[PDB]
Amino acid sequence: SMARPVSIGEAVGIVAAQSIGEPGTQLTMRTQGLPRVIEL
Amino acid sequence: LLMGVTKSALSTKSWLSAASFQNTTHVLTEAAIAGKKDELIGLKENVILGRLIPAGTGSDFVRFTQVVDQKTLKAIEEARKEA
Amino acid sequence: MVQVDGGRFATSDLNDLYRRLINRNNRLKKLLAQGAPEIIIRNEKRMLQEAVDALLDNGRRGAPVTNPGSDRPLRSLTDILSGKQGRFRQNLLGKRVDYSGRSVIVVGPQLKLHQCGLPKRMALELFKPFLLKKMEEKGIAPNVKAARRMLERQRDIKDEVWDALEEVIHGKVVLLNRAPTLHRLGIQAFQPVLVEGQSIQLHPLVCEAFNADFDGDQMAVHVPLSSFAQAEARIQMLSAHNLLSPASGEPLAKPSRDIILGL
Amino acid sequence: MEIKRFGRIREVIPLPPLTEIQVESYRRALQADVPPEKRENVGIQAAFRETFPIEEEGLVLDFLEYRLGEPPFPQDECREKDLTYQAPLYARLQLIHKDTGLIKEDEVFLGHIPLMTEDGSFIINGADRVIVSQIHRSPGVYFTPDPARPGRYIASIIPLPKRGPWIDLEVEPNGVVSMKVNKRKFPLVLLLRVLGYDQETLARELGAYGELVQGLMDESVFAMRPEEALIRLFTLLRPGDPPKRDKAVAYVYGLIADPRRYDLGEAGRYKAEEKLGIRLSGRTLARFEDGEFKDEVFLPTLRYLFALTAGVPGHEVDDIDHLGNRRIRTVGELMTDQFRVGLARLARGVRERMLMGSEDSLTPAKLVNSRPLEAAIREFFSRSQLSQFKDETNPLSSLRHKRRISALGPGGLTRERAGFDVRDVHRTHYGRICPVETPEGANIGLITSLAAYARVDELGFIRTPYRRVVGGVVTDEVVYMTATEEDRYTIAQANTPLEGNRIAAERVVARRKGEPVIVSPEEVEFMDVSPKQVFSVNTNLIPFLEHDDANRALMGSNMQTQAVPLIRAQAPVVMTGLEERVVRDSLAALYAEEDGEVAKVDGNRIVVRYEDGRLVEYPLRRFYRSNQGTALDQRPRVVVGQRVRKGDLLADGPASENGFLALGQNVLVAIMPFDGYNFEDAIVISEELLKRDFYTSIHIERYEIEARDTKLGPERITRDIPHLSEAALRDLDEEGVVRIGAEVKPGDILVGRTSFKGESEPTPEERLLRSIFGEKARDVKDTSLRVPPGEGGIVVRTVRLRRGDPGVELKPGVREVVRVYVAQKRKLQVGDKLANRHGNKGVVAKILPVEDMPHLPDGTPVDVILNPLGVPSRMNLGQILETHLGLAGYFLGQRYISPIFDGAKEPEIKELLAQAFEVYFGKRKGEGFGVDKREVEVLRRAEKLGLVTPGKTPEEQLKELFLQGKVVLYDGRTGEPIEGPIVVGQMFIMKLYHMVEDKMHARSTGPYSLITQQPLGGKAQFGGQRFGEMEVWALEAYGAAHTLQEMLTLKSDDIEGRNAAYEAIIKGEDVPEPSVPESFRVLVKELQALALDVQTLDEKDNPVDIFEGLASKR
Amino acid sequence: YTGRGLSFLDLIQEGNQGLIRAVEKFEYKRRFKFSTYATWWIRQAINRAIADQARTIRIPVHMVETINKLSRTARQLQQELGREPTYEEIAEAMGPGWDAKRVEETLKIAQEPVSLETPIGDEKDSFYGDFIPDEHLPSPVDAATQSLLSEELEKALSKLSEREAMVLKLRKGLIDGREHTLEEVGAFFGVTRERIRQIENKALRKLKYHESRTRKLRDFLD
Amino acid sequence: AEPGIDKLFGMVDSKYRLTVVVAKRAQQLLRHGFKNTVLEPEERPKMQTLEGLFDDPNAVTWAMKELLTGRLVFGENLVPEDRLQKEMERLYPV
Amino acid sequence: STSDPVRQYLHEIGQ
Amino acid sequence: KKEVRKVRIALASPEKIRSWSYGEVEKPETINYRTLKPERDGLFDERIFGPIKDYECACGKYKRQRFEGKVCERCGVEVTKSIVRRYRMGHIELATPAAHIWFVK
DNA sequence: CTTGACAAAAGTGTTAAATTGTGCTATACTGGGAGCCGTCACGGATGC
DNA sequence: GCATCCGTGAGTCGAGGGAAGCACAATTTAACACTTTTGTCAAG
Ligand SMILES: [Mg+2]
Ligand SMILES: [Mg+2]
Ligand SMILES: [Zn+2]
Repeated sequence: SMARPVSIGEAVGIVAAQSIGEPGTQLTMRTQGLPRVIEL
Repeated sequence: LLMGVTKSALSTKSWLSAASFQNTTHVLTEAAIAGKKDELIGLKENVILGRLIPAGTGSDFVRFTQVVDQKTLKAIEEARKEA
Repeated sequence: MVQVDGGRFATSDLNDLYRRLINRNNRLKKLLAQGAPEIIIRNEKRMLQEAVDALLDNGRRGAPVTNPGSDRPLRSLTDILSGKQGRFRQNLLGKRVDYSGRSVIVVGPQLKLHQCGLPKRMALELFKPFLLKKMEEKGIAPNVKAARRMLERQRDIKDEVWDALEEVIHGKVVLLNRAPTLHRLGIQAFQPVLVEGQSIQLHPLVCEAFNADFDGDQMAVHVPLSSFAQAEARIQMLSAHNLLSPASGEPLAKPSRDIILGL
Repeated sequence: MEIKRFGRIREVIPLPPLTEIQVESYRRALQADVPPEKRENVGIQAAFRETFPIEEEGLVLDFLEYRLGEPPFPQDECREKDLTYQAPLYARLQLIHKDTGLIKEDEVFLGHIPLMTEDGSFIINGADRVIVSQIHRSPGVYFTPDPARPGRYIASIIPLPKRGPWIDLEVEPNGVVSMKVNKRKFPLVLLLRVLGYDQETLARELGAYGELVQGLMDESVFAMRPEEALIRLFTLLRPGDPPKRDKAVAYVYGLIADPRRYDLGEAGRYKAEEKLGIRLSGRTLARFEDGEFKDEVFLPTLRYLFALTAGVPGHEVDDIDHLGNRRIRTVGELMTDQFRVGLARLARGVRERMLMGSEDSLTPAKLVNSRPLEAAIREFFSRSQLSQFKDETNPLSSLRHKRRISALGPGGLTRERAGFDVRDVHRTHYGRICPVETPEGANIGLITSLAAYARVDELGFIRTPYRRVVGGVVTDEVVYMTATEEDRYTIAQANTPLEGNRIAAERVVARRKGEPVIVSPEEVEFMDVSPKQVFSVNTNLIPFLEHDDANRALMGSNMQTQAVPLIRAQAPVVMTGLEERVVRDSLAALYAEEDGEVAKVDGNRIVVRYEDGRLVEYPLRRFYRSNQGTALDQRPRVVVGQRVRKGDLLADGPASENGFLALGQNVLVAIMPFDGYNFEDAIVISEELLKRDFYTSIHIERYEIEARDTKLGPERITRDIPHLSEAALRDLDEEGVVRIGAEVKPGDILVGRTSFKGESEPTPEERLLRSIFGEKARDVKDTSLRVPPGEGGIVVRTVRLRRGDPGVELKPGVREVVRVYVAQKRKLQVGDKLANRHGNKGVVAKILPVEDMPHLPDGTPVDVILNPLGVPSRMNLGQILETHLGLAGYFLGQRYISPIFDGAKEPEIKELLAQAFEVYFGKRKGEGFGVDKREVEVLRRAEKLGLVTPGKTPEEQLKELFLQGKVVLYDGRTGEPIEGPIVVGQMFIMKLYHMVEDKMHARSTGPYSLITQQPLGGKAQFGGQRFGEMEVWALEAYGAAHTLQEMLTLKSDDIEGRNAAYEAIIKGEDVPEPSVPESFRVLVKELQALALDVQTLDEKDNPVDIFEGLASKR
Repeated sequence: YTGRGLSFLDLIQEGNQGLIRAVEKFEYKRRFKFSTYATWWIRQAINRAIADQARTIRIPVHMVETINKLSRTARQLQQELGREPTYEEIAEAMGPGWDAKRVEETLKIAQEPVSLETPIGDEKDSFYGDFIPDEHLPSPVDAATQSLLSEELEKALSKLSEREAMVLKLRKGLIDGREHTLEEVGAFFGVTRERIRQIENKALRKLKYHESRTRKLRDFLD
Repeated sequence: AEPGIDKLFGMVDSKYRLTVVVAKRAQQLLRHGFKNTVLEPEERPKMQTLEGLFDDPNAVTWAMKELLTGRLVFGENLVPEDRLQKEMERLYPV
Repeated sequence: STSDPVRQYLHEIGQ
Repeated sequence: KKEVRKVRIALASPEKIRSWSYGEVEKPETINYRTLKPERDGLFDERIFGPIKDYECACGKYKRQRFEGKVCERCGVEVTKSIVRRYRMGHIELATPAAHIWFVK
């Protein structure tokens, strides 16, 4: 978000979860799409 | 050993964060029998107790920073080194 | 066991579960003193065991206990702490908060990236304690209690109140929130610009991050109170400071539909 | 303003009555008009004949007839007094003493049956309600494939809901057919034996299919006596009970052969006969006669299963979602089902009371306790899922509500347990359920609408009309046929060309079992009545529907239900043809019964002198408040002395203009971006709309207060409220209620009430204060009703109900109730939501002055500016075509009717535009004006864009642009032309019920919850905003530890922190450090109530008391 | 007796207690069969148990008998009038000593409390308890104004003499939390009862004079 | 964007330390009534009121402007917490 | 029936 | 005083459960149907869970904070803050032991 | 500041009236009653 | 391996939705005087 080395004390775990799940609604649902990610 | 996100989260060392996710009865029954102690490491445990999360401005790395101007800093140093 | 405004009494399901256990416990004591046969004692002991089960965890074993005249299961201690409506997810991990408002959002094209259009009447209620102090500082009201009365009636509010409010919010920021909050850019801090009307004005460039268009969307307004909360919002959460995406590192506030077309 | 009509399809039959799904079903159930001897065995008459007679097993209570009385109060009174519109029900029963042989007859009052108004709704406790029809699986016998094991089928016998258990017939791998009942599986031979079936009898029928019969020919029980087999079967079903022939027979007889417990239904029985090729004597699986069990449906069910498994050509599986396998339970059937439930409870009380207490001296009145029956009826009409608060924002809202079909409710699917299969558009939906109209979201496919031409038949199956085609010539004979019957024919399309009545097309587009096919005229057997029968009433109100994407046409039809009535409402310039029928069939307008003359016309009533000479006076509903607050009033449309023919309009209702549905205004629209105020669906409007009162609506709010008897004393509604100046009491009358016509703003008193203060000694500081000022404390306190924040208007009505008033059923302890009606005239403002019929919706984001809007060269400003960027993604091209036709009609002064899928085409629209240019540009030439310099500049750019032909004169190129719907538009701010021609036209836009006035809400402090002490939720409760888990994550990701901590403690439930934070702020200080929330304390005590020792420790593991020493025993 | 507030097994256990009593009191000399005599006690125990355990807010036995009789009387009038009787019909039916006011009071007394967990709406996410404010704990505005009043009064009493301020702070219970009578205050300062009433009246009068000159304390009086 | 935010972010190793420094300094300014400011009279933030230009009441604005000047010292374990408050009280009595 | 308390009681009194 | 750094959860013994309680609940009575006051020995007893209004006993003999931490002899209700009524627990003495369903099912 | 008489308020019995709690009824009676399928689909964990 | 039992399924809002009686002993409550305790008045 800043194009510079991460600062000590950042909640990278929450950022990782939010980044992965945010585009979840854009994944196909119809071994592919969101169901593929969930089993992975 | 490889386990999924659900099983990896439920087998965490903090019963507060595990009890608030899923299987509250199972998590609490095992925590009670073992007499588990929660050290309040993560974010959910502190949010539950209304404490300051150990991240961002609540992290120990930055949380104890002190700000002081020159005029007061000289007074403190002068008032101490003179003796 | 509280009395509602109308005089009716409302109580929780725990009192019913406690009463059943006490009624059965007392009856067993009477039967034991009477030297009842083992069949009668066994039935009461079995009932007492089930009464404790229902109190601790209703419906886990056998048919759930229901309130007479209805089919709704009684809420037990386990049901209180478990589920999406339990204490954890409903009251501990998330709460309802004061100094919060809501309204429909419209597009403000004249705003700067770090500004929002906050209605005057929303701002009056959100910043009420700050306003009462400022009114008392000036000559608007003699004391905070007199000032609070003035705001109670709409026709009693003078025109100097709005001038004082413009001073209260100076420099301060507010948090705009749109649900669902998929990522952290779903909450952003803006410097309110008091506007006439009832809808919040949103900058065009922050609509993609909020995922907010203007076909009926609504947003929540929150006021950080202390100096830390204001410093954190103005430094870390400010809209003009979060220009790249935390997920990919690419710009997240960038030209959009009508802007691209003109350029 | 003449109306020009488009289309070539000629509808041979008109739309059926749009509310007959409600009105007809309830009449059949009640049968309140047919004489008792002519009543048929349907509705509540069948319910009486099923439960009765009641036999003691020496007393028999018999049922002879029932009747319904006149309702105690009229509909208007019921709404005003919060009553239910109902008719008393009397049953004439006769008690017969078998021993002595005496009959005593008397009429017993059974209770009250809610009555249906003329429009098809109910008044339950003074509120209009609609019973939504439910769609479910039809009873009958169905044969589906086994998913686990290919080549194996399962036979299911489905009774009416809550009218018996499901029976499943399966062929086990071992070869023995198993019957599963109540989750218990067992061999059908045991049950089949009980029905008097021997070894050779089965072989005579089921032996000609293969080895399957071998598994149903076990001699281990064939030699067994049926009486022993019955006992054996009873043990299998419910094990443990003492086996007895009297007990075993009763359980078996009532399981599958008791008409009072098992009911296959009229639809189920009809489906079973049609499928199994049999004729059922009754509606039960087996019949018990001559002291033995007789089989009815089990044998044919097993014959079909074996034959289907064998592979006989004539037997096939069943599609459960097939609309011939799904039926509709209308209001009549739903009500009768609850009537039978309550009437069964009444039978139980009679049986248990006729065997105890003065057995010789008994009368039908003593035996019958109607409380169980009334409770069943009142529960259905109040606490049912299908009984819904009527939607009456406008006349179309309530019409749609009555035609909605719901798969949910008692006995239906669950919003979360329903999969894709139940939500799909089945091929049999064609002509019976609208494919577009549905709720987008979690209820998509679960709530739908009846098609325009569809009607539910007697058995509950939706039928649709088809024209009989014989020899290639289409006749006017219309046949209503269900989905199962529709599958046997080739059905052509309504748009097939005809030369008179003969099909002219050599190749005809048809359907064969839902599959499109190309056939010759001689192969066609039926034809569609019209394209309208495929869609609902809402979706038939969208012109140019064939050009709209279905996802957006779904929004367009749903939004029409949310449009508010306007004081200056207008019928659309482009209509489809259903506008007049919607208003007529909603019963909101008023029409002449027959030929006559108008004698008195007024704003309150109309008097008509009919030709027969009788005078009829029609009161007009004036400024009435609907369920949603919109004002519903009828305005007279006739003058004294005017002759009116039968059916002529007398008064327009809400949202109608001369009998046409008028849900909005006709505005001049420019489709172009505008300074970013069109951004992302926002809309720009002119201040000229407000000046002439366009989109101005009247809304009424009701405020209610009560005076109650209390232990401390009675609450009094009085004008003498303590410690109130004369400014606050200015508008109250001597009785303490605000005077009518008074303007009330937030904080103003509506009704003045005083309550006795609970005796509590004042705090020492307040006691010193009172002593200083020498003021004696009063015993009563102000508890009056004030206008809430963001509300107000003009007081138009006050209703005062007192204890003892006729029909006023107040609660115990309530002395009186005062209701105040406050009406406000709402003008369009920034944040209000506007929409058109083609799914385009947005919020007003800017109101410009007239001199800022783009204007035509003649000086006409546009009214609304729409962003073109909303069209390409949405693919709703109907709004563009409507705008083009509106532009042509704007200059020609006419309106148009283009039926959906049969209407105006671009070649026809462009000929109208060619005419409109002559009036639009021909006028200018006569006035002495040529072509503007600014228009010549735009024409030069247009020819570079390929929009106009090079080498033509300026006038010729202006006409070329006009035929495309484009004009040269000038900028109101600079005066220079927009560099390109703009699509300007006239569009019909509706003002929706969602207004920012009812949605803006803010809070600093207010009510808090009882247990958790957190702020309440909801604008009505003055509650706070929910900071859910996902919002907490965002602050955690931001690193805002202190912002997050405040919301968790100081602003939500830190009782000490929130008291200190507020006091710190009003003193000019910074808020203090927060403490433990009160929700964590609740959690610790709740965990302790579970016998769990939760302890908070410190760095050294020593206990830390978070309860401040208030819970430690010394 | 099912459906009257107690479950089937609860009724049986209450009936069993009546059966135990019947065994003790039964007399076989009379030659009456046991079920003839034991049925009285079994029904008596079951019926009493309902009157004592069927309601969250227990109502005495006599009041339950009145409530049941009142409900029976109304139902008979309801079946004969073809409509719900008014409190006047019911009062007249009950007999002497009954009026419409008493009938309404009895019906108000017989109202069961409503559960705080009753859902409202189709969604199972809203309950009665979510709409009931807590009106016991003071609100932040109430607590702040109480501290503001105390703070201003402390400054106002500062203008008073050292003893005069103390007398008012005692006579009004500003120190011990409870008022002290003239004699009780006098013992503290060793002065007579009549004298204290003089200084307190004089000290109170002075506070009135100051307030008129500033009007800094009239807002808190409402 | 806050003025000089790019320069402020470059004065600290962790962005969350800047919030702690600014938030703590703002409280010092509030507690002493802005009498301890290291800003010259011509540098004090001002707000436009109807009567005229007055000092900015927002202390977070004062703290951010002071940090840009470079006249403030921040870090960990600078001076004892108890001694710092005592010394500041003497210099700027409030 | 073990899961049914009433059936279990009725069985016991039937002995 | 000291800050909370850990939270421990453990089984509670019958002895510990009796140390938590301020008294045994012996009756199923909640509140009087006429005066609407809590019933003695019931689920809402003031002598167990605390006073309903601050510094005021049930008998109405103590009505001020002067007698803080006192127990009235006439009624037995402690004269303290009514917020203790959110934190003070009672207990039921079972005639026979009953298993905790969490550790069974 | 200190008495001396003064009427009202608060406090202490004393007793009759409401109110509430408990026991008793004798022909013979002896094992419930509601429900019941678009049963929800999947994956995990345990008992075999 | 199969068979069985358990827990899980987005957010914010919104209006709307709140069938026995009687006889008797015991206990609690309300009325009625009659007796100290408290606030006052006028004085000295
Ligand atoms: Mg939107
Ligand atoms: Mg919806
Ligand atoms: Zn006490």
